[PDB]
Amino acid sequence: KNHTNHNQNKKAHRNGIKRPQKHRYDSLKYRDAKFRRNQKFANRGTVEAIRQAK
Amino acid sequence: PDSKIRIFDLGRKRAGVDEFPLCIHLVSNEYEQITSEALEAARICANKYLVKIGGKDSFHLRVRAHPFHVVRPNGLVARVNIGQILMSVRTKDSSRATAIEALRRCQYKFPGQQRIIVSKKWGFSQYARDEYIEKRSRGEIIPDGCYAKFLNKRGSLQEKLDLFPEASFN
Amino acid sequence: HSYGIRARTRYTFQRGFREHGQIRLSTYLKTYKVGDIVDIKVNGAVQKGMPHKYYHGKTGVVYNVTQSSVGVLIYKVVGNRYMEKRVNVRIEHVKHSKCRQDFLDRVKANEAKRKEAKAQGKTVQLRRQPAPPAKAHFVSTENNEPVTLHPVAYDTTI
Amino acid sequence: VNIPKTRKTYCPGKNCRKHTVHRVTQYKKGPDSKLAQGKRRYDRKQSGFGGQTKPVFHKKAKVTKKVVLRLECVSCKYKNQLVLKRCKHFELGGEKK
RNA sequence: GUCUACGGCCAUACCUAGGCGAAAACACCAGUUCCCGUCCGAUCACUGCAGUUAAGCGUCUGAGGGCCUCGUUAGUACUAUGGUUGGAGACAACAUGGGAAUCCGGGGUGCUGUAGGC
RNA sequence: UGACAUUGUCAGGUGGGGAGUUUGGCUGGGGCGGCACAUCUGUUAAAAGAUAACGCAGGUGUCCUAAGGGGGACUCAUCGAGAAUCUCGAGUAGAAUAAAAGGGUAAAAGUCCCCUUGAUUUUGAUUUUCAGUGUGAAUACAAACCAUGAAAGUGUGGCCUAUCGAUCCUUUGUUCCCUCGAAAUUUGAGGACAGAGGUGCCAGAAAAGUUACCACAGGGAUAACUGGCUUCAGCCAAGACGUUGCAUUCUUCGAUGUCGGCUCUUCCUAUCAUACCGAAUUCGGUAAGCGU
RNA sequence: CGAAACCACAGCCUGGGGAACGGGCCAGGCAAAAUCAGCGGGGAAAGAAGACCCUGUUGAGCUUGACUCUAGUUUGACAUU
RNA sequence: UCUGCCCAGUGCUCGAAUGUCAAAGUGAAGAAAUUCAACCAAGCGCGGGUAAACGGCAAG
RNA sequence: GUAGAGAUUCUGACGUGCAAAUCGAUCUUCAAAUUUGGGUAUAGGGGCGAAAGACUAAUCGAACCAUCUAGUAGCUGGUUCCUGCCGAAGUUUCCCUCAGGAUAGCAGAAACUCAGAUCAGUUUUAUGAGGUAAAGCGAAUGAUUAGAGGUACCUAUUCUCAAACUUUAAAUAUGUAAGACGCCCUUGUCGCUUAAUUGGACGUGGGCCAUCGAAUGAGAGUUUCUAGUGGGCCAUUUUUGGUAAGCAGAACUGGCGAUGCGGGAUGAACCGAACGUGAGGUUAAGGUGCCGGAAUGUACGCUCAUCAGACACCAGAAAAGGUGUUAGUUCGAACUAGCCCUGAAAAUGGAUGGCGCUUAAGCGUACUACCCAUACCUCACCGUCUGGGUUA
RNA sequence: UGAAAGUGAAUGCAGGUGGGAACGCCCUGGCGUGCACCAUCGACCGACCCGGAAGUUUGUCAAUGGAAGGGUUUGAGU
Repeated sequence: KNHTNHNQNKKAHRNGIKRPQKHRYDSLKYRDAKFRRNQKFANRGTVEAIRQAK
Repeated sequence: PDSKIRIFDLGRKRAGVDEFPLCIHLVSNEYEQITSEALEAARICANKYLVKIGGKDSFHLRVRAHPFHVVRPNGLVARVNIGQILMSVRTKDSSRATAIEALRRCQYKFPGQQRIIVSKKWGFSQYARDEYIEKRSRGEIIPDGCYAKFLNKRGSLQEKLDLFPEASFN
Repeated sequence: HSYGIRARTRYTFQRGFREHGQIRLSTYLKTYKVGDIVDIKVNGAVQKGMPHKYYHGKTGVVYNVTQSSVGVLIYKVVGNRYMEKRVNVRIEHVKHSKCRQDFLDRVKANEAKRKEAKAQGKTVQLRRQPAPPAKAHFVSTENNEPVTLHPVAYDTTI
Repeated sequence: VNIPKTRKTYCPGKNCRKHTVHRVTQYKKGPDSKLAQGKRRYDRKQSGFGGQTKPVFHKKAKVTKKVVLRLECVSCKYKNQLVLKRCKHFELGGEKK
């Protein structure tokens, strides 16, 4: 037999169709470049202003 | 491929709707197939018997199974459901026995099981005998060749008026 | 087989009957933010930015917003895992999920009931409950006398 | 396919960094040099008994080559290369439609 | 409420015939020097208000065509599950569930947002 | 006879006399064919996605400086009406859109006109085939540079779905680049970066036959050979028409001896003869006892 | 006087199912020691890792304008001169 | 007793183009490595012979 | 024609022979290209050949000997103690790949992390998406029967269809959401964005704060290395090629392979049920005349078969009839059903499993009792895993 | 780190953020605190693409040299 999809769904579910782990922070890299640039500057000022307030 | 059966209406196909009130159906009792050669052989048998007994002016015969399904090209067959009408004969009330026997003999030309049913509807129309009488009585039925036109509440008024003068528009 | 991008898309990318012509403009007048849950319904008239036929009818969360398109993240079953698929889909092929809006409306209502319960000093059960079995009730027979029925005899209608 | 002999396109030369007129010609493969390292190694390997020492190709299946445009800047003489799709018959600066 | 500009949904809005429309608005309308464009200022472009509601436009009407909704079709066709069910088979019945479409009949014939004019 | 000629080395040509190797795969056995071996549309396909056959109906190795890009005006195929090709009516696309098919398209995505070269340079991120490798094709952007438009905006080739290529080698472009290691200069060569040249058996050996003289290792994963499964008797009335009945590759290739005749025994009835009946010698029924 | 071949175990039939022709399995018919000479129905009897066919990126013989070479032969050059 | 026809092809064999032609050597350019240019036998190629040569029936 | 040299036939004998080529009869030659002794020469890609690929020490389409050599092996065969614990694959992609490898999956080990989390081959609620069944053809398209009307047509009708026609349109499948990474308010950074602290993204400081926002159930997750596998097969249902096939090809699930047990006489996938060693009880599927454990039970009928019938898969028969018979339907006639018979027909003697069975031990329905699996229940014991104790 | 020539790793408590072992404090939580590990935003080093401030002497006009600074590229880095 050249092709069949008989036992494949069983093999999938034995270890389950597992989901990727959920993370609070996803890469701001791999996003829009203009947004990434400004968010770097916005983040940099935010952490400094938190530090100054502290 | 060309179908063996070519004629599908025999007898007085121009007969009026009021002239032949009785309708008798040869109905398939099984989910099966019918070949075109089978249909024409039964057609010939039905026409030959009916013209011999009551003459060509005593009946209107309509074969309703059309060989449209191709079998794998070599020929054509008619795929039939359960309860689908195969043959229909409309005559007077007197020719009931003749039409029943004619369909009984034509059963032997068809594969599988068929039942002969005397339809309670008036002729080939969809209206039962009682409602056909009463609608014709109050005036919404007008004969038109081999069929009849029925008054419907839709459409304009003047056109329905001058086509149907006896109709009582309440 | 042929394995093109739009193979076997005759009925799914076809525009609806008497729905052909020009795309309505409320599509462009809509705003999408990252985190928005949106449905994908490929509009066949706009060929640019069309996601693959797998994503038609798939719902995901917006992760990126550009001038003319939206980044939608969808979990696609590949063998034995869901893999994160980030399709750049034009806004014509996108619509807001009414389920999310229904959820947000329900959240606003729940907060409202909680505030009124706290103000009144009462406790309000905010969980939805499935349809329970019917309550006991009386059925009146006055002017509704039962009609005894029998199965009808078999007859040949045609 | 007909290609105009001249075109105003971006010139990536540092003296231009802008759109500039370029003369368009067809790239011709240069003459093979006897003194290349591969040629020298091949001659060293082929010298002596042992017959043929390298695969020699016969099953030529392609019928046309990718045409390569040699762009030549009129201003700073900078040369650029663009590859186009395969074409059976190629013209350079032919009659317009 | 009517009219104009810009719209949203995109026929309940479309197509056809007939009857109305007070104000303002709109439209038709006069003209070709200017900007501008044509074989032709007819289209388009520009200047204007001498007339007309004839048309466009709005609206009313036709058991009009279409369209939209409700019921009928009909728990019908079909269908998930079940049987050491029936039948030679084709297929059918039953059990626990889901559940249409055409014909047909009734109703309907645009609603609304912003800025304004009357 | 003679500085000829023979010899030694080299360089051309010849050389099945001799040497070594090769002689694709898929395949209802192989072989011959075809290319299902790289690919697109509609199906097969059972309303997500996925889904097979040497299943099915056609396609691909091109074409285009516009048939690419932008803007503008226009409306199409038709049909009716009528003037010695344009005229006005209707006209939801019934036309066109390079090329197969499917989808999309009406102040356009079609038809004309105008100006152009976004068919550009440089990254990363995504999509599809997918192992989420590569190739191919594609999408959304970012940094420049432009086209076009009054502007919004659109444009990183073709309205969308196909139209193609590694390592090594060779060649081209780029840098006022790196190296040739004792130090230099001039040639020459080698590198980094971006392309092309080609692998259609399309993730890419360089390859003719024959064997009946034949040989190995295997194979019932695979043929022949033996097995199995599979493919006259009524019904009808006008003995016609009809209708209902009585190739595969599972076993065997550490071998099941492979036609016919002779010989010999047995069974079967679908009865040639014999016996006994029924009709009109002929056609029938019982009937395999007996012979052929 | 005295071998050998062969030998999983053995050895009565019919039918069934079964890798689709069982000696064993299931259901039946049945079934009494120990032997002798014959016999060729069966044991898919024995005899050789089929010798036909296919497969293998396993060979060899032979053939040719296959690929790639080579003795030889042929011609040019230098040497001898 | 005859052994026919055919030199197209293939093979063998023997005359002319100068189309080719390696290594040597000759000329030019370069600081040379070398890059160009001309010439060259053999084998070809062209042309004649050949079938009790292969073969065919160019000849039928 | 003898000796001698040969070897035609019987396809005789023999064929574990007297013989690894012989014997008997028959036959060919017999004075020359004759037969033959000894000496001598030719040696393996060689010799020699009145030419058979013949012969060259029983070895010849390349002799024999020894070495390279334990040549190579995607091919066949074998591969040695026990128990305990877990437990596959015949699929994906690429390969001069199709008897083979790599790659992913499946599996085992060893760890780590999280934790009422973080989810589920699940339902509900909410909200999407689709073009199959069905339906339709007087909705376009294609095909197709018939008359009516107005003049090839046109109009209102009519019968019947579609796998690549379709307005419409299921059931089953499928996506997502159902909150603390929450909500409400305040307020900060930016070179992005805006006419604009205008937004957008990320935050600060507060308030709400486990009915914390559906049901139900589970602790959950992630690494590391590696094995075997990469010939599958059957059934349910859907479906393609095919005259059909114990045929070829797929889809979904369940199985067999890898699995015993109860049952279907017998059988890899059928029915029931999945297995530590035992005792008792009770059931499943299936059975209770005898073989055979268990009612020759109960109730109501049907059937007589001159080679009846007897339990799913299953080991096979149809149309049409039959003064067979039992019941029905509609006006004695026709039909209509259930059983029986006919149609029905092979080759060793034999098969509802056998014996037999006829107000059955056959068939249809109904109702009790009974029999029994390794399944269920209680208990004992073994082992494994998990959890809780233990400095006396 | 790059092919090489060569250059060669602290703006900060060797940074922020999210979750987190163990501990402490408070009344089950809350509050601190955060090892290890991941998600993520940066900073630094080398290449790559710009940018050429000094400075060195030799060609000073230059030759050579590479600083600050910018890319949101890359490395089997800190």
